[PDB]
Amino acid sequence: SLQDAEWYWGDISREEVNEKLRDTADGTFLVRDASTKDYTLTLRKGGNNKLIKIFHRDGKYGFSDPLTFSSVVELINHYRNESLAQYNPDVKLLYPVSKYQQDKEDNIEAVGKKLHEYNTQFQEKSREYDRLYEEYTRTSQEIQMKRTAIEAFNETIKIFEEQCQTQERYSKEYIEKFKREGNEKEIQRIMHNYDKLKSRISEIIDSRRRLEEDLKKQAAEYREIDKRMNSIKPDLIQLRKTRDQYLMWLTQKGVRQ
Amino acid sequence: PPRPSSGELWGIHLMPPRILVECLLPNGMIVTLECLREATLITIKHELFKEARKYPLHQLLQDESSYIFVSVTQEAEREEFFDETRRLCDLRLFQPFLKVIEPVGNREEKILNREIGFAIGMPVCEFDMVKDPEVQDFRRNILNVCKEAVDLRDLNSPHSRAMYVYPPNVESSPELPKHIYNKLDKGQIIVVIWVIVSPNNDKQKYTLKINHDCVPEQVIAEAIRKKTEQLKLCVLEYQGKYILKVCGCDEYFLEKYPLSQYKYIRSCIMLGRMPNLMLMAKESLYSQLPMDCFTMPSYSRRITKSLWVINSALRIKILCATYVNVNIRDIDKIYVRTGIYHGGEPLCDNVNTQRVPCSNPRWNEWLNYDIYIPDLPRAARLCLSICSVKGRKGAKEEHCPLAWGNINLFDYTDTLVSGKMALNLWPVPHGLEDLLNPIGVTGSNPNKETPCLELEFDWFSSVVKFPDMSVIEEHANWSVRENDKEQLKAISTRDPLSEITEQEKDFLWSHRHYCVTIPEILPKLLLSVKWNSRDEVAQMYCLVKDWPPIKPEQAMELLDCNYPDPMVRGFAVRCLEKYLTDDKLSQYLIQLVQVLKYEQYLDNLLVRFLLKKALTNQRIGHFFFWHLKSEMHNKTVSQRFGLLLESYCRACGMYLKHLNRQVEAMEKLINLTDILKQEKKDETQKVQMKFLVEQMRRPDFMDALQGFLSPLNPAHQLGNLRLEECEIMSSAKRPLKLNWENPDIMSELLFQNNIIMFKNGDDLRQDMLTLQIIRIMENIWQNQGLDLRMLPYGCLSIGDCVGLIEWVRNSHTIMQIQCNSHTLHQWLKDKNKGEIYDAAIDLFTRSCAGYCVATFILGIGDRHNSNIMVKDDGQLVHIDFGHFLDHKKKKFGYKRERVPFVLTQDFLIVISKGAQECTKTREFERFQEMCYKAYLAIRQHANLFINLFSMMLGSGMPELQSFDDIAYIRKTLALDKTEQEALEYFMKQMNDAHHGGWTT
Ligand SMILES: C[C@@H](CN(C)C)S(=O)(=O)c1ccc(-c2cnc(N)c(C(=O)Nc3ccccc3)n2)cc1
Repeated sequence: SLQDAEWYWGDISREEVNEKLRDTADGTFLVRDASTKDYTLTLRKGGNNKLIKIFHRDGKYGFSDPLTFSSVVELINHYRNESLAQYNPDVKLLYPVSKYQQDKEDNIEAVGKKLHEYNTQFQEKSREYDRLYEEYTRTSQEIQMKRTAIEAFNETIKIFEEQCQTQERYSKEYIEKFKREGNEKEIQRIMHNYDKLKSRISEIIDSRRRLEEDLKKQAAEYREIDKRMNSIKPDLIQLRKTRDQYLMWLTQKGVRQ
Repeated sequence: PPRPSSGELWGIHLMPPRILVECLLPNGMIVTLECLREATLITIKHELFKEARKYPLHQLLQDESSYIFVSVTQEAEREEFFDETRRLCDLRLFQPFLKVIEPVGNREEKILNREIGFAIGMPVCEFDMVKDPEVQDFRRNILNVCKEAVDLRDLNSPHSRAMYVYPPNVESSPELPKHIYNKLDKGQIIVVIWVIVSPNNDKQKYTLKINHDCVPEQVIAEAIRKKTEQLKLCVLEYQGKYILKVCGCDEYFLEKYPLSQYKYIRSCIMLGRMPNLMLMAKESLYSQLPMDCFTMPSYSRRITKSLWVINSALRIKILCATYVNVNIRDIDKIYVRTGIYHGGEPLCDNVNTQRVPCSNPRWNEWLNYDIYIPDLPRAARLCLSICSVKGRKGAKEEHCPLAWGNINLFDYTDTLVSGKMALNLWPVPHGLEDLLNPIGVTGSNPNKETPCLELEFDWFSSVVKFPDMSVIEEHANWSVRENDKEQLKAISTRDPLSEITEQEKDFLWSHRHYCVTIPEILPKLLLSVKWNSRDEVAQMYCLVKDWPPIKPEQAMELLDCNYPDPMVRGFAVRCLEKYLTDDKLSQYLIQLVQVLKYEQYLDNLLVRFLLKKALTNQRIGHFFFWHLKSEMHNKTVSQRFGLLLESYCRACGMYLKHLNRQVEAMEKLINLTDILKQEKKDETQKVQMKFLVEQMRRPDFMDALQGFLSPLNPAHQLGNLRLEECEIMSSAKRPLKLNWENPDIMSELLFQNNIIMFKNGDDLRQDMLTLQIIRIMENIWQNQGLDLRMLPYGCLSIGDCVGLIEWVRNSHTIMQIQCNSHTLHQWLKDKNKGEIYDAAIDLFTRSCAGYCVATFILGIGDRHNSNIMVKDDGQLVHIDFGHFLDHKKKKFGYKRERVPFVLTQDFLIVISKGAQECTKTREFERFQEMCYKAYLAIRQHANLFINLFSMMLGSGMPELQSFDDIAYIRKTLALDKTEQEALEYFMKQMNDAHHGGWTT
């Protein structure tokens, strides 16, 4: 029967099927109730999920006329060995998605209790992740700022160092011109201004060196947040899928409309 | 790069009253000058050269007049300051220093490049440094669009220039909907032509009862005919001496459109308002219009085997990765998952490398793809990522992507990619769980402090190139019931996201030639093509070549992430070129800007089409500028958007100066809100406001924050900032309510005060999209004969979590009104006393049905007494739409389509005019009917809504990352169901929420 059939998933959604068939090999299949109300066979081929309708007319089944098969099971089983290579060129129906392979916790109260625990652990981890993400984006933004300010310091330093070259160029002639004219006061004035300039360059060089240092430290903490993020992410998906399974079981076992 | 902070200096938000500035003289000397923070550079230069006499070698300095200042800005640029009338606090300096230099080079060019780089918020000179030939070719080649536009803007120089600056604010159809027509007395309107008559200011009202089909000059004619058969020639001449303008704003009726077709008129007919127009001379407008010129830039003035010949399968070599950021005491191995895609579809089964340890990321492995190289279609891409595999618990291994990147298998010049390649990988976009990111941008991460991956593309003893259209055309010729007519019509009408069976694909492909009768089927048929086959693609090209054009609303679908083929997208652009109105372009601009992200190359027909229109229409140009400006911070699009904005700013004419005024007003507001968020977060509202006004009272602040155009509406002028009516709200992220005077002469007839909320801290992109969809929903209804009047106030995102929200005047939240279940009906009873009570109730019921259908369909964030508000008017307004679609599915795995807006007892009482059995009244029957109509209307236009959502998947919006998020709209509209089933569905939804009442 196509009720006892493992590959048959009844009232499942295309969105749900896509998850069930994501990153699977060709031949992977599952049957379901059409996105109406008449069944749909979904099959993985060339990285895609090909939807193949299961036509029915006067108790006869097939993909195209003539309708040769008597049941949906006889239809699946035939192509489970015979292969779809002949009907429109291309694989078989090799790897079924079993509705039985994945885990029935005895009682309604048992499932209810476990779901409550999962749902709780989920909200806990969710918050931990969103918090780590807040710091991930804040650190990433702050590093980027720092990187632009090192670029600005570099250009600042370039201007000031050119300023020394300008003093060196001009003053060399005038220091000679003042030593002869015996004007030592003005020589001391040229020297005081150059000293003034290089002391500033030293402050600007240390302002950058301090910023380059905060940047090494922040690039380091960015690397840790990322490391941490890459560990929470997979657990959080699994923990969310486990929860979502207990929520579905609860619905399936209970009174339905 | 863009400026790190909003401050007057690096690490200083605001400069103290006086500040020391290092002045680097050209004689080598350094002068420490005490400068007042708002001193213009003219003064600073003057006071510095005075002081320069005290220092040695003053003999070497030329006249102060021979120089200008240069300094390092926050953007790390060496900017030269030619506009010496600029103040010191407005320079954006990194440190307080100024270098004295004599101006060299092109003053004219240098100045424009400063103005462009300021509007962009990035120094233009950064694009000159980009080695990439595509980047350079794009800058040069795009200038033809810039030339095309400025040249067209000067034919009939006085008029054509005005048609650019003040375009006609017209609807797409002159044909009035029958419900609008019945508002007119015997098919004619009563307009009020106001005129300011020289010598004295005063007014005067020429109340006219004219036909609504009247062209503005016919309205101008009948205006004369009343104010004065012998002088019919006097009017036949002087009608070209005056133009019509809307009272209270800069909206002009320049083109020959029927009066009712103008949006200001069309609205006035509907809301039973009197259209107040102002008559002014053409001469008094064409004189204000300046001579905008396009100059060619510095950069513009400076300096084989076929693919179908290669007889081999595609292969790519993965050499190595630099590093990954992962704990070894958590993950087991790392590998490179790769895939060959055509949009979002793998062309072949994805190929992983071998599993290596994170400490040793070296593969030097050749990946083999089940794709014959001639079969590779033009838009073929390589999507790849570095994932972390760990199977510590159970048989199931947990794969987690660490970094991704995508490469176009063909360069911008149809060249197949060859040899070694270094690719800097991107971070995983939050919420993306999939191992590959095919919606992702192509190209290397510009930040080189990210994992680099070394790739090796095959060499074929020559340059491999994609075949010419003549070769592909040839191959296509080489490659070659009434129940079938019904099935084809059936497929063509189904939504863009519904299932196509392999049987329906084979059917559509086998009947490819008949399709041409029903052109609306092109997307379903395009999904029936095998893109991993050159034979079917070749045939497809010849069919699309001579494919009849489809409606723009249908053409847009061919521009999303599912249709990457250049011939497909080219067809799409041509439909829009021929049939897309400027109204519809302005309407769907968010999406049109957004889809530029999905385009393979910088230079394409879409970028050209949009840019052309932005330079042809100043309204389109204004939002085109802002939509791109608001994403400049996003390193995934900054270069594309920077280059496009650059070409826009060169050719937008005078509007650059106006745009700069808005940008500078915004940056001051960003600085002000940044102070209150950090430095003064732990402060009291009374002390926070004292700081707020003190800062706004400043000369520099007033100069920048007064007299500019509202970025929410460029037709809205923002005059003097009325500081007294400016308020920091006591709510979420403490927004700034700002009040401006409307400088318009007859501002009294529209609004004298323009209020705009300034939010810094929250992302508004999602709110912005919800109000656009709501605007689009109202039109669907208005044109279908429904007066379901909602109030979609303006919301614009102006940057990274920064934006503007139009303030809603005369509105109060339900909670505020409840200050008993009759309190609400009583509030509206007191606010609307007498005869006008019936109109307020009709308005509340109409806005209720609108917001009920609109909220339910979109799945908007749960409503409450703070989320909902009412205007004195009777008008209902919803505020805050931070969530939409199945936003609750990840937090709580409940598969439930919910009713966000459940009409409470208070709501039904108001609709029922104070009756007791509210759900039994004739007034509630009329309400349900409105909803059932509204719902079916949107469900009729479902494809339009699905495509609009589809066009946004690459945006980065939390609630819109996959087609499976769009599946929510497919449930609320029950597309898989029938019209009778969906209506029956909606009814049960409304019944379960309200607990009975919704009768069939
Ligand atoms: C009468 C007021 C009380 N006064 C006496 C102080 S009240 O409290 O009834 C009131 C509050 C807010 C508004 C208003 C007007 N226009 C708007 N666009 C918005 C809006 O979108 N806000 C928003 C908020 C959060 C997220 C997103 C958007 N909010 C109007 C009235």
